[PDB]
Amino acid sequence: SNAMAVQLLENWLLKEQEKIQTKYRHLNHISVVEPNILFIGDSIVEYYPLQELFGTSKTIVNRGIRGYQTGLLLENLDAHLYGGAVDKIFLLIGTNDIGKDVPVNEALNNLEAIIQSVARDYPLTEIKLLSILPVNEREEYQQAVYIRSNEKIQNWNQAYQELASAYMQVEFVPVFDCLTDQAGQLKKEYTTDGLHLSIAGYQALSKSLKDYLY
Amino acid sequence: AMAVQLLENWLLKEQEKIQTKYRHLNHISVVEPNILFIGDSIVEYYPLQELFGTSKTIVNRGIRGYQTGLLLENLDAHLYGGAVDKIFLLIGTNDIGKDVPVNEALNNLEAIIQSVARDYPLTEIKLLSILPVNEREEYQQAVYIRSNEKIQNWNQAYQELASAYMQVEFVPVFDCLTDQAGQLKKEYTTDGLHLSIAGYQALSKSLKDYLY
Amino acid sequence: AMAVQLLENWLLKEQEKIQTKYRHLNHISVVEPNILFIGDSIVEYYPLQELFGTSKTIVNRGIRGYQTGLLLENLDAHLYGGAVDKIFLLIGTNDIGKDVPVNEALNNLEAIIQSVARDYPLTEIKLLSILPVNEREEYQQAVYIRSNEKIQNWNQAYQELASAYMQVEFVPVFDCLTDQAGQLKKEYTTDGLHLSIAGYQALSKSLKDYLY
Amino acid sequence: MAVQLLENWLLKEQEKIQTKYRHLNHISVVEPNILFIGDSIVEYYPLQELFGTSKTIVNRGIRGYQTGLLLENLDAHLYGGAVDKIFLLIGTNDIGKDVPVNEALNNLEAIIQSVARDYPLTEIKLLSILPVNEREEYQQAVYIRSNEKIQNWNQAYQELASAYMQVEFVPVFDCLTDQAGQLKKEYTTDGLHLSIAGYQALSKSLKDYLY
Ligand SMILES: [Mg+2]
Ligand SMILES: [Mg+2]
Ligand SMILES: [Mg+2]
Ligand SMILES: [Mg+2]
Ligand SMILES: [Mg+2]
Ligand SMILES: [Mg+2]
Ligand SMILES: [Mg+2]
Repeated sequence: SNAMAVQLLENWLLKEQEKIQTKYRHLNHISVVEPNILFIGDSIVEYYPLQELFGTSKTIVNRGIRGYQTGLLLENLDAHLYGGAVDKIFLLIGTNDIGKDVPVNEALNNLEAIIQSVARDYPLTEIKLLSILPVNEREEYQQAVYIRSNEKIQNWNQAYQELASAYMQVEFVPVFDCLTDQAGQLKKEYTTDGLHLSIAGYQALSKSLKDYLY
Repeated sequence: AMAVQLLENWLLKEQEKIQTKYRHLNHISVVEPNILFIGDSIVEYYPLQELFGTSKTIVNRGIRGYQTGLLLENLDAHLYGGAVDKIFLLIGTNDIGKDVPVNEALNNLEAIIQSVARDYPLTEIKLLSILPVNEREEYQQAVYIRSNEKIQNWNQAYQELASAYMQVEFVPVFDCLTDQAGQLKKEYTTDGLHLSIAGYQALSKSLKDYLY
Repeated sequence: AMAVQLLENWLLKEQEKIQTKYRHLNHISVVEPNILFIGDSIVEYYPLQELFGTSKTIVNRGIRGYQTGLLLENLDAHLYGGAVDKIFLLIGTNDIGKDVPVNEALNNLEAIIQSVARDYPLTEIKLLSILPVNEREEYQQAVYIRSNEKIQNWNQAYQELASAYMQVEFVPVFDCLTDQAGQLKKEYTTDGLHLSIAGYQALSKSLKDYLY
Repeated sequence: MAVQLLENWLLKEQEKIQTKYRHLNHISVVEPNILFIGDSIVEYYPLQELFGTSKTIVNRGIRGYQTGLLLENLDAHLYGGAVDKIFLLIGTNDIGKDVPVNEALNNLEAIIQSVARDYPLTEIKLLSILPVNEREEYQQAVYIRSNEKIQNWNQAYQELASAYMQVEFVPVFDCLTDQAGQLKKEYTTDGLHLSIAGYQALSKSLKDYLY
């Protein structure tokens, strides 16, 4: 690598995120569907084949953005919310806070502020706060997994669970264990690069989430 | 006796026609019901779109004159959709009006609940309290043998049934609709039994939070 | 004669009740109609939501047994909204059924069109052809004195009236509902006059280019 | 060479999407009524939020795609037992890479023939390639594409469509141009890709072909 190229790639990620935020802000106004469920979060959400794995009878709208962290979501929360009859918001975020060494208390405070902001504007809407998903710690996946570890992820998940217990409208959704193998790693078949999910991974995640859609 | 029997025949014919309509519509409908409203004439004549709006797709499967037995026997006509979040059920005032024994009506309702629990396992049933009537003499032609004392007793039984089933929530709306004398408000009714638009506005306001 | 008068009285009472319902709903509806459907029982009973969907807000202002004169007299009950794009009007089969003189019905329709042109100047009116009936003897109870010959003559008059008014388009749907004998298809009808769900599917398909 | 490795980036991202689609084709829980196939403009198209879900429309677009890549990997883009229509938007990257028009048309003809045998009751809607905006400010995305080229390719697409009863040419180019014949500024992000206003205008133009 090359530090000039480092900056410009960081710049590439920022401009892609800004482009997607702009896209969502305009769709929020002109969309022809009413979201029953909004899926909000990071790359795992953006790339989730929601239609093809959950079907179309329940309208689930994607408001995920690659590389997102809790602070970015809080700052731009308006891009991720619309509709007159939102039953539930599914929130999957934090793996990138871990990958950037964001203090857990800062991430939590960010999540708490998101919950409170949603309560004001969407008072009858439930939030399903997903466990951060496991990673695969095999050497071959070190490039995507980076400083994430399943011990850190499990510690954050304990904190998310405690945060959920403080709000009647928030339910913690334990999906971590559904995606692990017997060594407590994200299953090889469920991953492309140790962090992101394969289609088998998304299928397994969807099976674990289905009941929470109702 | 003879003309009254022919009127009962009329009603049955109309109900059968509506059941056919519904079976056919369920098959080719261009919408996915988020919520199904099922019940008797108070449901059939409910102006759902104009009082709740269309953010949620709320589909009407009500039938005038319906009773719990008729609904059970024809339950297939009243259910469709791939992701029904909620079924709102308002029925029983015609069971009372026809002197159907409460235990029969409650067994019919339990069977409905168990059927939906099996076939629509993640769907919630919102079991409404039967609505109050107005017992004043001027409304006797519609109200007939119904009384608010009977209705409240049946509502207690509905509440108890709902308590036995995870997917069922009893929705107490009776009290929203009464005047200080415990009668369906005169302004809320057309004939002492059916609702005026003001009655439907009051009912809608009471149901709004149960939609989520 | 006593009972025939009572049946007339029954219908009159129900129509008045629906007019009151609509006047009240017009006042407090939570939706802005993009399209109003106005007319007789074929409109009242039209499953608009489940056949057209809800991408546009389509509001039902039909009344069973309606005739052009009753609609004109009560036109206020059928119209509301701050930006109505289209009004679909299906009416006249009960004028024919009651032997209303054609010139009277056409004068009534012209008055309705002129009223809407004044009060809803940016709204398009879609004036549907009266639908065919089935003339087979099994359907004589509903069909009565209606005939496809009379209906087609009235439709020619409707087309002429529409041609005179800028914001009125005649919508020829009659031929979309007939079999090879020129009758309303048996599968399209419940009683020879009213539509089955298949008949409403065919009518909805033929209206789609005028709606969207 | 950084450009060699950017070419390599794109190829690897395309292969990853092909893998994803091939697996989805097997385990999808929906029966697509309409498949949208093509390049970046398709991948990034907000189909659900702009067309709604009265019909099940499935996205099988891939960024940077060209007619040859599509033909070689056509299996990744097709599935379902009841597909009413396929919408195909592709060619702007063939123009951008200076692929001979004859080569691109033979690839498209090969694609149409393959779909014909496997999906005989399915209509193919072959879209006109969309206009670009030729202003200098957009040159990083637009590159060697010109509206003159695009219109010439669209004439050829129209002729190819005329040779198959199952294929209808869908002329949307003119719906997206300004008075100078450029892609309208408010319809574009970078002179080539569409803004949401652009996708809404495209959707409005396509509605009569979808429903
Ligand atoms: Mg909680
Ligand atoms: Mg649960
Ligand atoms: Mg319960
Ligand atoms: Mg009072
Ligand atoms: Mg709920
Ligand atoms: Mg006159
Ligand atoms: Mg052709």
